[PDB]
Amino acid sequence: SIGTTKLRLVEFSAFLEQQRDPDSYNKHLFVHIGHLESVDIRQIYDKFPEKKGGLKELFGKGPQNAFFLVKFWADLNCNIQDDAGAFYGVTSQYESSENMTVTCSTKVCSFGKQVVEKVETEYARFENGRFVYRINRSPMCEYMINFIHKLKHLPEKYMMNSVLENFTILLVVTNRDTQETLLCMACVFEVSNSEHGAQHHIYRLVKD
Amino acid sequence: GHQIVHVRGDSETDLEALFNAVMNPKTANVPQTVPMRLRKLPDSFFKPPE
Repeated sequence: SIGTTKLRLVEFSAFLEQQRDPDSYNKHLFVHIGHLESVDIRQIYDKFPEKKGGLKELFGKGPQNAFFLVKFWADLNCNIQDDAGAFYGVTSQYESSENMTVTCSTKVCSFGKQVVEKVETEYARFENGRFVYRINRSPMCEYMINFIHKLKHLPEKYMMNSVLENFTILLVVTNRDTQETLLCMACVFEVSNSEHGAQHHIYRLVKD
Repeated sequence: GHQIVHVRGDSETDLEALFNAVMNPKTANVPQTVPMRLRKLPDSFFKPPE
């Protein structure tokens, strides 16, 4: 039950596709949602940008039950083929009961500053009697792609986890016409050591 | 669907900054913060599910 009635994130997926040759296709998921405990949002204010339109400014600007914290264990165990063209992309699907203009902003934040902001505009599509906004194979920034490569060459995962300490992503979906916050998803990462695959905990953000 | 990406000028430098904060903390000159392990966070935050 992630998201409000205004807009509900049902699917999230960051992936690497590889085409070694015309007969060979490979897809690797780094993280995936869609295939609750609460956290005091003030504890994670020292990890996200709290300036104009910051995780703090938005908290009071819109509904508090639209704010979520996700801890990802990313799956980095993927053999990056050196002879194959590779698409690094992000597919996210949001389902709503109302038709509104939807703008999704994905910001990669290092320390307290967001290095890269990507703004995607989506429109309601009527499927199975509801309005669905879906971003299809959206390309990740060169920053994210380089970041994954730089992580890979680290010798140990505890080193990977250490650099991820100061890495966060803030995902804010907003009604463009009303500027109302529809969904806000604050993202924190370790590297999954699980053989089975990537894991993820979702927490509702609260204040006290 | 329009994907406009906003990049600040020192992205790749910062990317290195993210790393050599760990790989040589002294020659880093990076903001400092409380590690997540030491924050008031649920126990789950560091034990992945099964």
